[PDB]
Amino acid sequence: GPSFPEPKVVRSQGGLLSLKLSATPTPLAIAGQRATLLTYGGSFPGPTLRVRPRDTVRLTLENRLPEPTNLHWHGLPISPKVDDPFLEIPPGESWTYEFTVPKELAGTFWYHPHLHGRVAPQLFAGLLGALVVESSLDAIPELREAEEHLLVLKDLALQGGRPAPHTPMDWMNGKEGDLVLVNGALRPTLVAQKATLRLRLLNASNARYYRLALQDHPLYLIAADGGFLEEPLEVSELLLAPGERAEVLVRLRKEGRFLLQALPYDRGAMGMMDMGGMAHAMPQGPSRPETLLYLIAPKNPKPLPLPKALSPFPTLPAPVVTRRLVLTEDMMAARFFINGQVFDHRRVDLKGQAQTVEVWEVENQGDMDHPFHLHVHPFQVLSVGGRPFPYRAWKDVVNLKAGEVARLLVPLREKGRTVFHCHIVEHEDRGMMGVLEVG
Ligand SMILES: [Cu+2]
Ligand SMILES: [Cu+2]
Ligand SMILES: [Cu+2]
Ligand code: NA
Repeated sequence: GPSFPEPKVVRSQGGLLSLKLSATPTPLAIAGQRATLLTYGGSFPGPTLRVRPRDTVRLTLENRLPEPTNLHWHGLPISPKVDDPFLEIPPGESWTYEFTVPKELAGTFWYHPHLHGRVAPQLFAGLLGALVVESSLDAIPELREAEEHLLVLKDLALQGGRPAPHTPMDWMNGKEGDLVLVNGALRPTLVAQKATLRLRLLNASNARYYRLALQDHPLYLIAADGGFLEEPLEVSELLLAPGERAEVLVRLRKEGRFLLQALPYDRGAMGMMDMGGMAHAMPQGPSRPETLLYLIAPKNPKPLPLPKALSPFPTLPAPVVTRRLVLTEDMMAARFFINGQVFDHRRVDLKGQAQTVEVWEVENQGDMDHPFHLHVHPFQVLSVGGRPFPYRAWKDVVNLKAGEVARLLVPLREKGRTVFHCHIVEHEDRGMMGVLEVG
């Protein structure tokens, strides 16, 4: 096959993407070993769905797992009556998701299970895939002529040819695996044919963070989770928390091999130690550095000029309310709270009004990083930890280090009941989720 593995793409046809996926245990070859994973479409990752604004999506999910499941269309601003976090598809049953892609939308999104209490093992076992919304901006020459690749970053651990089970410490920290894969492959080689690469990046891991850096090169950020920036932003490294997406341009500077690495990063994961009295909790400290892939630059590379503008960010109405959400932890219980409460699917936590703008102040009073996600309503990050954000773009996940406050601008779009939660999905399963009702 091609030196660089990427998931199969399914494209809409005549404005319609109509597909039947099955969620099923699947024998496959992965990282040089035979394993049984849970997959959509028979592959890991699942197929990449590629659509345009205003296309109709008709996706019938058949559940061939021994447990109930459902789909979350992560990042898409569609109705919570379609992207329904309370829906359960029993084993052997099917459900069809049908929606129109919003007109003012572009970027990389993804789909994965969202059935409260079962997300972490189902996501860890391989149930995820990407969705790309192609834009008219892809036709400007500085992007059209770049070589485009999707990179799904997902780690895994195998025990007896199956995904390793969760331990108690996994429920507290979030499970990380020792196989750190790109598109399901272990350290693939990307042989570039053009000097400018456009890389869509997706962190589909349960809990692992990727502090991304390409040897000898900066990255040019052009899209965040849910849309383009206003103009490219040069960065020396890019931290991708669970659930986050980015699109970056790489401008290859000379011939050679360059490693794309996940540099050491300390997210506050905890271990246990016994030195006399105790046992007591002790920080795991920073992650070990990982090589994600090998990037081979072509001969005599002469990258294109960067685009000078991308997409103007909309002028939002003045906000009508300020909310304050506080995140806290009980690590030894592996219990996680928002404003002192655990999730309850019958309780509405916040009531807002559609087509108004709200300011959400989300405060991490724990010691771990927590990546906060809101369904249905993408947001603009104004500041995090008191530092103003360096760009304007739609996001739907924002990472908060211990102690930090993020200030968001949240336009409320579709009416209905939806959720917000930590995207360390073990923490959501263990209660760090609440209910927003928009009317
Ligand atoms: Cu998600
Ligand atoms: Cu969390
Ligand atoms: Cu969710
Ligand atoms: Na299948």
